[PDB]
Amino acid sequence: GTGYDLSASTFSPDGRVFQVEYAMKAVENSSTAIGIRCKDGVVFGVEKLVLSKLYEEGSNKRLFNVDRHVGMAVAGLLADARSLADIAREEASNFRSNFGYNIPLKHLADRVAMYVHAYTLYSAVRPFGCSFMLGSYSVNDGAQLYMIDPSGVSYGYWGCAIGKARQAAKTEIEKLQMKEMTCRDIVKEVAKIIYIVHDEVKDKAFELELSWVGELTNGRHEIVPKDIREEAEKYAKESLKEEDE
Amino acid sequence: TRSEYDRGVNTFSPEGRLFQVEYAIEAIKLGSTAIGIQTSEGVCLAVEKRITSPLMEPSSIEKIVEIDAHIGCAMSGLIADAKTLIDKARVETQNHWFTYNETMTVESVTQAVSNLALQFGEEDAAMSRPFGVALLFGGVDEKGPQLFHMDPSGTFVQCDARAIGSASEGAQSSLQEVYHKSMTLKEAIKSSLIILKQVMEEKLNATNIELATVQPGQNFHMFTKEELEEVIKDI
Amino acid sequence: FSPYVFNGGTILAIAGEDFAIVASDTRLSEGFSIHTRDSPKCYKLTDKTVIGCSGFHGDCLTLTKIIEARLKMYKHSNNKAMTTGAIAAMLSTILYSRRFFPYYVYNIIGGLDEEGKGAVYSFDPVGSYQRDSFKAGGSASAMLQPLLDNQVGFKNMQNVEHVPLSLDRAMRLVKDVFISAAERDVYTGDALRICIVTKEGIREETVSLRKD
Amino acid sequence: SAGFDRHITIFSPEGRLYQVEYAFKAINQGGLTSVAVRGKDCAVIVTQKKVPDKLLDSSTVTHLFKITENIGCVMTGMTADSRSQVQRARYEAANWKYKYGYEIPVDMLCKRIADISQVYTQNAEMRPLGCCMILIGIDEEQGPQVYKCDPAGYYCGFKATAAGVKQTESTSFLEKKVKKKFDWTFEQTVETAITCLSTVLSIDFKPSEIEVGVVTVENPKFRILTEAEIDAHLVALAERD
Amino acid sequence: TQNPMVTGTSVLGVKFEGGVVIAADMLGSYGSLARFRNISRIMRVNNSTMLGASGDYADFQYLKQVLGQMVIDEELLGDGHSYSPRAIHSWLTRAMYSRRSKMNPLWNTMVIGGYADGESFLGYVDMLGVAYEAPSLATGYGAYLAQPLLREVLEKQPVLSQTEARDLVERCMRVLYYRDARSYNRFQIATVTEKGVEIEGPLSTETNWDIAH
Amino acid sequence: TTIMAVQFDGGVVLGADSRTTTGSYIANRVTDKLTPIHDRIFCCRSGSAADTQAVADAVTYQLGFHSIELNEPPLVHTAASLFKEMCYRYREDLMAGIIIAGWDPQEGGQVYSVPMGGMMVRQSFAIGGSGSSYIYGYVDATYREGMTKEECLQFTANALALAMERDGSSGGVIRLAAIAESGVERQVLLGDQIPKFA
Amino acid sequence: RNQYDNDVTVWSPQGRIHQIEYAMEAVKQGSATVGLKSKTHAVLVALKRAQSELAAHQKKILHVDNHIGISIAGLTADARLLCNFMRQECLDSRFVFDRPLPVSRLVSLIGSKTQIPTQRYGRRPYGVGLLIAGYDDMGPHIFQTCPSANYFDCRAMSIGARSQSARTYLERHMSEFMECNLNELVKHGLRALRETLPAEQDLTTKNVSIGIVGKDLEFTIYDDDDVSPFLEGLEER
Amino acid sequence: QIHSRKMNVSPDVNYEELARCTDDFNGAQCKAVCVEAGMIALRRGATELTHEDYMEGILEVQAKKKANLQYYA
Repeated sequence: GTGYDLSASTFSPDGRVFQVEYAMKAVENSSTAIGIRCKDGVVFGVEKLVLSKLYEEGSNKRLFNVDRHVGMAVAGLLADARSLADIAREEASNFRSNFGYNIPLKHLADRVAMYVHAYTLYSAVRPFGCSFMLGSYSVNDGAQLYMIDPSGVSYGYWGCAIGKARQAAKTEIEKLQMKEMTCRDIVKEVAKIIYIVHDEVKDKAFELELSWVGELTNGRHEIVPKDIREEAEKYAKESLKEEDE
Repeated sequence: TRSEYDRGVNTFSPEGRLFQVEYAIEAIKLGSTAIGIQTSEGVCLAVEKRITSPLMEPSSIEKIVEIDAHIGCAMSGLIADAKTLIDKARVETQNHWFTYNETMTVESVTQAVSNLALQFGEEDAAMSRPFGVALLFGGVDEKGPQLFHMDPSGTFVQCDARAIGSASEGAQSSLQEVYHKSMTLKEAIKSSLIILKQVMEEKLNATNIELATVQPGQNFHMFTKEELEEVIKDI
Repeated sequence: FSPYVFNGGTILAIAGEDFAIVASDTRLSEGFSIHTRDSPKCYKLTDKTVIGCSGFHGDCLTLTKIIEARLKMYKHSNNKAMTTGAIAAMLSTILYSRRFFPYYVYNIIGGLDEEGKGAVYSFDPVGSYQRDSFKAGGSASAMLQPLLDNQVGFKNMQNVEHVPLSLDRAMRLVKDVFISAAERDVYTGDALRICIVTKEGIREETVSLRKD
Repeated sequence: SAGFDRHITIFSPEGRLYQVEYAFKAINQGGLTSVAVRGKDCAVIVTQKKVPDKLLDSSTVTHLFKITENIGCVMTGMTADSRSQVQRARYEAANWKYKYGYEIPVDMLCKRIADISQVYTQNAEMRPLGCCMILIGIDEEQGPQVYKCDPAGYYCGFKATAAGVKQTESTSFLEKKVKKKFDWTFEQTVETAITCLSTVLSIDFKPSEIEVGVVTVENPKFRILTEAEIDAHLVALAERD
Repeated sequence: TQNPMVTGTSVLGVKFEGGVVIAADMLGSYGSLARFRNISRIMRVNNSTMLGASGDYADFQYLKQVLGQMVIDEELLGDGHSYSPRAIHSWLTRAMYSRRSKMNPLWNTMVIGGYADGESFLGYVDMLGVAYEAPSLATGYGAYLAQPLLREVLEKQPVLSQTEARDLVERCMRVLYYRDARSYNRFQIATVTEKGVEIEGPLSTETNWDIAH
Repeated sequence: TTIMAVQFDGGVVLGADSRTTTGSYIANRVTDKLTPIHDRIFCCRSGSAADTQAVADAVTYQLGFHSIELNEPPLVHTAASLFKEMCYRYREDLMAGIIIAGWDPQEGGQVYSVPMGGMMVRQSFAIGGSGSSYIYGYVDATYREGMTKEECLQFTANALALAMERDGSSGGVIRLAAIAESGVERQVLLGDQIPKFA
Repeated sequence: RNQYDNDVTVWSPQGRIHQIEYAMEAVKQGSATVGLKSKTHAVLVALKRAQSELAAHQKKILHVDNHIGISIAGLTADARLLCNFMRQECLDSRFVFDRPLPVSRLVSLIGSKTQIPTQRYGRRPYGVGLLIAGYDDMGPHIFQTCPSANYFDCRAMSIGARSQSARTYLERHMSEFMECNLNELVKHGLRALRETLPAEQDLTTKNVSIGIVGKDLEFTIYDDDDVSPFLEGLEER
Repeated sequence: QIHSRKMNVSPDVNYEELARCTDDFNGAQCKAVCVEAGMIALRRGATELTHEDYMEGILEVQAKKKANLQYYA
């Protein structure tokens, strides 16, 4: 082996810590989670993989509610993802307890990024093996969407995609006028993009998990209703047939 | 290949095995054999004492010890770990009596000792390796006579008859052949001594064995020289 | 800031050859206010044991919850429900655990022992322990226990048959003593709960008392 | 000598800290470059700004941070380490103002950060986070000040410095430009910094692919120049050069 | 909280047949001074639970913050489970008793109203840890002069409808403002029913002073 | 002492007397009760000077760090919340009552009053200090919704003048601070600029 | 490998973490257990092993608070530790909140607790897989937890050595579930264990444990002669 | 599937689970897994191969043995 890739506290003779890169490799092996920031909201879509017909519907949710007004879409080791969701929930709770108002998403992203960097600093713990996205909307700050990765970088975004099909998802997102779309249509676009990037002969089973947080929810993140998800799924299948034609 | 997987008690092997627990269980065999038999009339313990030389008075090899007035322990493995677990059992029985004002059941005391034994590297108990000692708690409680076997991994289970120690594999077969539920305590003593004489390289006579019994009634009794000779007369 | 308040309360327990009666007034005040009328002071720890707790109501509730939790822990640890004697000893230990901040609660456990006969244990707040034959506690215990002494112990009545008290007679004794209690003790009154513990199980019987 | 290489606390037989040197290599790993120059009465930091996607919010993407009201920094290296060290610098400045009642001097904040880094270089608890911090501020008695806080505890003060991939080229260019009339004005300093970056990178800058922060004696508050100001500087100075 | 600085006043709760209705002044008194008058001493814990405190308003605010954060965490979980009125009552009782035993009491006396599973719940978590489920509660100095009316009405008619329950709470708050030195003629009525919790603004009593002249 | 705050559309005016007694002797007679928390948020302090000053300095530190980290101006609610957390936590050690008034872009012109204890109540006009009661009743009648900056300044000046006149522990000069979008304008009424009988 | 699987703290150069996989292998050294659920019941059924014909059969169903039971497959030490933790959590919830702890929240607590070891070098991942059967006011639940700290809400699942036979049977027959009487439900579980059993072997009262929870039925464990009404009714192959 | 095509492999085998259990087998090792499954089915007088026979095939291919280790529930 390299000899410098054990422990996240060792710099290779290039300035590279390889444990963080291996964590990034681990996240770049999972299902695809995308998120698009429309003008009046943010929509997360995830192509959850039903790994067995035994699991009930809604098992292994990769869309968490990290505080009432903020949604989280994870991609990678789901155990680490749940732990990070708990960490972010605790950070938002502490913010609301101390300062007395809903945590700004920029600040929440920075806090969780600092936590992930804490775990990538040391040799007694391994870097978090998952990426995730934090989305929210409020009247006084506007729709926001951030992405955090195992190395702990918290760049903002207009459209993001993490997982196996990230490059294809970004390519299919660039061809969208997100800055002037509304939630009711960006949800359908999210479903279409997820269906296009999904691989049927490799991943077999599939379930689309959608959520939005936007003006039409009063800044309250929630799972997209049943009828809306059904209509978006129907539109995505029709669009798949159209693209095939 | 078991060189990167059996150097620590908190490292799994590709098969999912704790080789250090395996090795403690192996260290069990280095002790002298001990046969316990559970019967409707009580429970019997009979152990091969292994006097290395004279001048070591017999009441220093404690293979059979007393836990409360209604349990005995037949031990096999490291003497130090044996002492630790026996002390834990005694203190736990006394604590349960102090709190609830009753006698701890054999199953419950074995469970407490096993609970102590589980904590190999669990960083909140301090022991760092499995206790290399296997125990037979034979006692009497409200459920009638019972005998329980505990091993280094902390696993315990009742046993209508069991044999631990060096001659465990070769004596449990004899126990299987000879044991039946409708057996009296005298029959159990005779059969256990017969198996011990079978599996011992030394001759069975007076010393080099210990025998004890816990019955629904009189407390845990360790047969002295007179009783040992009387039984050995016509084992 | 006094951390104790006397909520008032009267409990009574009578052992017997094959039964154990544990009864309690339902009134629960906070001084000179009757406040609540419901919430009797007898809890069914297990199908063979009922505990009556009187005094500070917060301590009564917390101690009852602790007893229930410890019963569950014992059940998980020993694969068998606690006997009444074991419950009494464990409760003595629990009460003495807070020896320097005592549970302001008088306890009377009543139930069937292992042999199957009645058994009543009485505790003081610090954790004293005694297997009485019949005991009263709370506010009206002063005017209740004497009559139990008279009619179950046949005290001061020479030349009398010492017939074991039947369940019906014991119930009548309890009801009469609690009627007199509701009359003389302002705390006592306002409905009466009776828990009869026997091999069949625990029977709950309620008797109307003076409403005031 | 490769055995003395996997531990931050092991001296090479000739007395070298290979893990610290590797932290410097990590500085030279973000691809970006940064330059800083101080005039008579101003200090300027300019950083290459890469936004290689239309979906990435350029407003959030940045390497210029306001450590306090009157101190700014440009960070180069790993982004997570950069932001962690920026938070540490803000916390230290706040503590200084709380304890001593006056704003932290830039040199003092640099010494504090350098000491924090030296602690990690000495003990073996963390890795030396691989980022380089260039701080600028206005000191009431000294004037404009530019400093570095490399990840080994070295924090010398600078007339003009650079960090990142092309630090050597930028250093040579600034040496040449400072041997001749080091006395620079605000516009001249911005010219020198932007020209240094452009020449070392072998590219002419769009108003967006560059980020400039400035402090001046007249206005001693760290200001990040807007797109209009950057474009004005580029066009006017390229025209009148 | 050894000393209560700015205290509320009596809080009432009545078991409407299809819900629970509680009433509480908006006055936060500081000794013998009104001080803050436009403060609501009633909280909407969740869709089917509501709280009313009659003690130190700072302690009530702290408990409101804690309960709201707990409910927010539960909703974040969003697994179809909601804190019952009884569960909130038990948690509040445990918190109050724990701080009592710690000798750092929360100087609050709180009515917990709720309507879950078609069952109306009303509890009386006090400062020390005493917890109840009475049909009607009048915490504070209003116990003496409010519980009698509620009890007599309930005994003459155990089941109360919306209109009569509202009228009864209005008359009880009327008597409270009449003969409670630390009361105020501006009280909130919070009603929890199957449709949710509604707090009906700054209601006022139509006091009749010619009765005694 | 006496401190007051009045809210007007788009801003808020704070006012405070300048007496600091240590019994019946004025240790400081030009004390500056008003303290600038961040830039626009101000706190008027009352109670023990040591506790109030320590709390104000700690809150200034916390709010400055918070605002720098957020890259946004702080909220008056956030500042008053920090004050509330500290005061409520250390109820038993802090003999301090504070009035946090200021302006922020979202909810400009805010006045919260954290009295003894840990309360948290917004008010159109807030009053605190030993001499509060008198002017408290007086403002109950004088206040009218819809005042402008000048009317609020005169209102605060007259109120504090009454409190100083009728309170032994309050007296000296009257310090006013008007906060709004433009910033903070602080002034002092020394001996004659302050009303004589009203 | 050979330097990337010594501890849980090292990522292999493939985005793969090896000691967690080794614990997930350890889960297969246990014995077969099948959990499943109707619309008003939840049933765990476990194939108890035997260390000798004299020693009794190791218990595999443990009793968490009245509305929850657990079936274990893997290290018995970790089984004991997790059972104790679950019991303590349920007791704490029933003490603070006077109501049973929701199963979906108990499993979240278990997931966090079991994930903590999978990231820090102070211990090994809990080498025990769990089938948690419970009944909260929402409805009967069957959950699976694996040493990786991942939990799945399963309508019917199986774990242990020789598990795929039972899993295939469950996949084939799960359409029948929900609208089943308790007897039929237990029979389906027993059929699943029969499928995982070697052909010559068969389900006997000695080696079968059956835990049942559901509406108006607090978690009850049937062992020894208690399973006779189930095995006796069960049809033969 | 390729190397088990010409056998009596029961439909219930789960080749996805087998691929999960392999963990860095060659194609030669996968063929050997199929062959050893066939031999194990020939033992115990089996008319069809079964998933458990396949598991024993992986075990024999790795040369490892399966034992009921006593410290496992």
